[PDB]
Amino acid sequence: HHHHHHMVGLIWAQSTSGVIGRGGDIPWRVPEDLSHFKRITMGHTVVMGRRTWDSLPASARPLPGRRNVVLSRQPGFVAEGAEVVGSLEDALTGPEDTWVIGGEQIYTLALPRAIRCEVTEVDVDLPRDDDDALAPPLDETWQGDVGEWQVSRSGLRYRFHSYYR
Ligand SMILES: NC(=O)c1ccc[n+]([C@@H]2O[C@H](COP(=O)([O-])OP(=O)(O)OC[C@H]3O[C@@H](n4cnc5c(N)ncnc54)[C@H](OP(=O)(O)O)[C@@H]3O)[C@@H](O)[C@H]2O)c1
Ligand SMILES: CCc1nc(N)nc(N)c1OCCCOc1ccccc1CCC(=O)O
Repeated sequence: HHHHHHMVGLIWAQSTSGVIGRGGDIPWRVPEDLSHFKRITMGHTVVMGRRTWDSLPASARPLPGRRNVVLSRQPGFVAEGAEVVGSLEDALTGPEDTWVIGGEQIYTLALPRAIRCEVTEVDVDLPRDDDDALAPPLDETWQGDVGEWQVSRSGLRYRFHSYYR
């Protein structure tokens, strides 16, 4: 069951070790995760920190088919094709389904408001570094399921987790 009144969800991909980002990029190749990310977010509102906006390739700025919302404390930051807001509150003003798409700073900020998480886990040798962007923890309030391990065209093992509360 999926709730549809001010539903806030978080969607991320992470290594088993908990890394979501390094040096400004997502440090692995899983094309099936791009497919999975689009499948969930397409047509919905997407919320993202300024760093994540910067990390997008110009060919996906803004993310097509989604209402793009960008969080920045910088007064007057321009995000062409996206709405820029200065608080988590202004970001989540819409009642339509809204997916927080990263990065770590925004996951940590939106997590008390979220009632769904869609997590890709990637089995990649990626020992965590203090400068990485890291995955948010999931406490015991979450119910959910975990898919089977699959193998990517890139050779990496991955699997999908889906949680809710
Ligand atoms: N694996 C995944 O699923 C995934 C998904 C998305 C991103 N990533 C990776 O994660 C990294 C980015 O994550 P990050 O945590 O470093 O950055 P981030 O969360 O994407 O963005 C950080 C920025 O958000 C703004 N911000 C934060 N809190 C705010 C608040 N309360 N009010 C207003 N604005 C606020 C600030 O922008 P200003 O400095 O402009 O003020 C801050 O610098 C990148 O390497 C990216 O590739 C991975
Ligand atoms: C696809 C990576 C990704 N995967 C999951 N499961 N959750 C995210 N929040 C996420 O990050 C979304 C922001 C970065 O997205 C991209 C990064 C590099 C190339 C293309 C895209 C997205 C393009 C699109 O979705 O249309």
